[PDB]
Amino acid sequence: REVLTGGHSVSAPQENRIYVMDSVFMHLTESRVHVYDYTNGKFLGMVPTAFNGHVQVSNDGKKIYTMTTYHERITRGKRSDVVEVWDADKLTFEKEISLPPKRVQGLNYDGLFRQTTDGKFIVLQNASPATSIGIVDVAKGDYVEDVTAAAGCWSVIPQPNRPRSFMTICGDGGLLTINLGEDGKVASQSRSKQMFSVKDDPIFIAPALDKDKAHFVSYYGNVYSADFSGDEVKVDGPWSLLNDEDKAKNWVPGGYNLVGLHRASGRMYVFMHPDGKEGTHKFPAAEIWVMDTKTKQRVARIPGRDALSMTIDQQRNLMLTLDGGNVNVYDISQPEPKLLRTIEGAAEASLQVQFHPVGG
Amino acid sequence: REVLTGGHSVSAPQENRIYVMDSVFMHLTESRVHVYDYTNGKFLGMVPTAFNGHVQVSNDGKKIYTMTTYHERITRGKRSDVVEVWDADKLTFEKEISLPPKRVQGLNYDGLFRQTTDGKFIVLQNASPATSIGIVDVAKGDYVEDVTAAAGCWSVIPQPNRPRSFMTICGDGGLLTINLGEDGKVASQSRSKQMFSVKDDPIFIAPALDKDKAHFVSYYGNVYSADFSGDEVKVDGPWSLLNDEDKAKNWVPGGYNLVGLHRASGRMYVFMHPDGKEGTHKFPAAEIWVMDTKTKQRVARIPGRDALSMTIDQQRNLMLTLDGGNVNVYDISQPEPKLLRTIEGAAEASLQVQFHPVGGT
Amino acid sequence: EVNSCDYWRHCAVDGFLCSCCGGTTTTCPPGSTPSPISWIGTCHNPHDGKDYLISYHDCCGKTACGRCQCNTQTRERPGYEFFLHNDVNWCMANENSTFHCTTSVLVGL
Amino acid sequence: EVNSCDYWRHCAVDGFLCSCCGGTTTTCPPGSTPSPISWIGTCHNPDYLISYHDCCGKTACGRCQCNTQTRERPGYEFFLHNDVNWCMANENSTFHCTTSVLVGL
Ligand SMILES: N=CCc1c[nH]c2ccccc12
Ligand SMILES: N=CCc1c[nH]c2ccccc12
Repeated sequence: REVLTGGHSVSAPQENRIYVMDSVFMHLTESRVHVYDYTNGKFLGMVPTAFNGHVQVSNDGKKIYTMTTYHERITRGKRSDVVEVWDADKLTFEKEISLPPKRVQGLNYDGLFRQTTDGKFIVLQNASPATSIGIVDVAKGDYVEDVTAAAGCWSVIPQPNRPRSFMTICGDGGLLTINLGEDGKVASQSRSKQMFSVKDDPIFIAPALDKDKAHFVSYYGNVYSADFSGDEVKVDGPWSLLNDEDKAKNWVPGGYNLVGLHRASGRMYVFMHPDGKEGTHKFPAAEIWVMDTKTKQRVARIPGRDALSMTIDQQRNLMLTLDGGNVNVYDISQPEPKLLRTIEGAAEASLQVQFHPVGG
Repeated sequence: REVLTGGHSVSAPQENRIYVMDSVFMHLTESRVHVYDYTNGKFLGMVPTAFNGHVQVSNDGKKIYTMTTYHERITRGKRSDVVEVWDADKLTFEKEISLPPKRVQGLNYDGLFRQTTDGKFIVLQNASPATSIGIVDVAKGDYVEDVTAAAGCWSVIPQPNRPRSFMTICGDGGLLTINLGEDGKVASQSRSKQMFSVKDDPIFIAPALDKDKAHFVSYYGNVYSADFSGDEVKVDGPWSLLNDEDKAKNWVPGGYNLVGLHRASGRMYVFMHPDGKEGTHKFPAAEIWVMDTKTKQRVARIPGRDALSMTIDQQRNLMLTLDGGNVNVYDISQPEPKLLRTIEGAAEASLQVQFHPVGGT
Repeated sequence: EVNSCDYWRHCAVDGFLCSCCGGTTTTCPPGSTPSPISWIGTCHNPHDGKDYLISYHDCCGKTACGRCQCNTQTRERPGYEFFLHNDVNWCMANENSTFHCTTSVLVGL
Repeated sequence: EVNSCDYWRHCAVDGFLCSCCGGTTTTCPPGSTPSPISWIGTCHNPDYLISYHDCCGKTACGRCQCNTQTRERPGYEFFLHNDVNWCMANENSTFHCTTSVLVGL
């Protein structure tokens, strides 16, 4: 006789797993994370995330963190904003961490729900609608700091070269850096000079993030950089993604999580489309451009498959792209990306995919 | 210049409204009722109903009743099964009535969530998985108690000729009648003789309901009747929906809320499909057949438009059918139904549509 | 073949096949909980020509899997034969009744 | 014409048009609650300030989804940004649909 059992772990190794955050916008109270094996397209499991969930995997690979909002009766009753900690292998709920009722409700940009490099703090965006950054101490399971210094700023860019530091983009067109102490409270902060003109050349918030610097692309196809090799962030730019031929056809960037960086090579990947004009900044990719960030020149261009978001795995030299429903898997071990497969129907309405971390 | 306001009432009058219960099975925790104007296909509003909602409209037309399940954290935490009372015109929540945590979770057959003819009690199916019928006192906003006599039975068929009586179909192939007192407790009950063979000729639960009798169709296209004009229910059947030609091509009924009765004419409407066999009882309609229940003869057959569920309005002589997503509106004032329009995209996954009540005293 | 609605063991599945949802025909996907109760089907084995009892336990406590939806009705009967009936949530008595997917557990001949 | 994503005043709508949801361009569908805050767009009438208040406290309308982005900017220009839920400060933040309210020139 067969017997149905539960308690099982995900059937594929962590290193095969990717996380497609399905907003399910048509039924946004039933958002969820779909877990897939990128090597073969197999669906491995899922984590429910209620209304407009956000997700990330712990840097050590052991846990999944979600952020969501509940109400006692969904559309009425008391609000509870939370972070949840889930076991990554059993895909089971472990702990709820209470947040103040102002966690960002919005589309799944990476920078709205992040963590420190050391993994000890979750760093999340609030909007009430006044903005601030919230800090969750994972070990304590507590909301421990509210960075009001970040009012008027948006999104969290961790610094991979420091244990508990991150940056945010401010309304002055500069960056605010926050260094947290080992208690998760702000230990110090600094503000950069103006990097970009908010009015004249607004940047997309998505970083192309290196170990000690970050690049940003603008609505008009320029590139700005923030170097955080030192305590003070040094900013520069613009250089243009575009040559004269590109400009003639009005190529500009577009998408959501629209850039990535391959750290070993310095290649930056950007979704681009022709016939750019006001209002096209979220258009699907006609192409992916591959830029050498050292020479500040394009090295390759490939079809974009209508992608809107991407993510990079450094150690396996992979790029995923995502068109809202389907995930494309590319090998980026050489300058021209090679399409390996497409996972069809990975989500109904996803703008974010992420790899399971393997780098510890 | 302009100012956004809320607090508004549904834009079309009650007599134009229908309620499409969208299970949203793919995202069943966000089921909802879609309110449409059947005269023109306009979307009028909606009522959210959480996990696997059920819905009915109060007999007096003033309120919408929903039944649903919540949990504190949706997929974990304490369960709350409830009836909610909503204002029909403002589509706003008014009251929650607590139920024991065993309200039926299942597809939206009419008979799982009903009311007494007098409108004073809501009558619902429980399954824990042991079955019982739950009674809710509308005036008090209270659950009364389980009708435990209904163990091993299923679904609620109100008796339109009595204020607070209903029947249920039992596993012995008969009907159990429950008569409630003014407090919603069982005042008396009775059990009919066997109406149908459960093994040999199972019936669909959906009644073709008249004022003092109900008809049921079987998996093999027979018709059974329960007459409740007297205090004891009298049962009979079968007679066949099928002629020799029908039988030769294996026509049988199929669907969910698959029958209806036009009471003034005695016409019964049934979804039918050919090549019937074991496992086809929920197949979409190839046709709608229209039967005269007095003469026991088919008086019309028309394309089914893949419909699965229907409802009849006695006051306007209409039939709606529903294929899961789209609602067809038919004039049934003559033996052959006439298709008036189709409302496309009324739901993602609905097996139940209902009219806003008009009159009906 | 087990991921197809026409696989012989799935003859009374109304739901999403757990084998398409990160589980198998006899194991719940990670983090979903088996139902202790189920509807039962009698399905014809196309290999040996014998009929087998299949227990359709649901997996519960996660939102709808959404993959490999099936609605097969061989020998299925209405709610007055309750444990042969598949238009109800067989997660109804679980600690969390949210329906995730359906398994097809072979009981015996 | 108002039920079209191309209608001139919908130029920075990300959401479901309330006029397709049992409301109108300036009224919430029955039982849904206006947001007191919003993003604002600047739209050309073939120029007007348009306030995109959401209607809140009911689940997603699902009809007439639009994602238009004229002059829309990221969250560091927060009140020009439409990738956030402008129901975020309502008694119930569940997003139902979006309105397009003419403020002035
Ligand atoms: N007017 C903005 C709708 C919207 C855009 N993104 C969202 C995220 C959650 C809830 C609502 C939204
Ligand atoms: N195995 C049965 C799934 C199912 C069938 N109908 C349902 C209604 C609500 C919840 C679940 C269901």
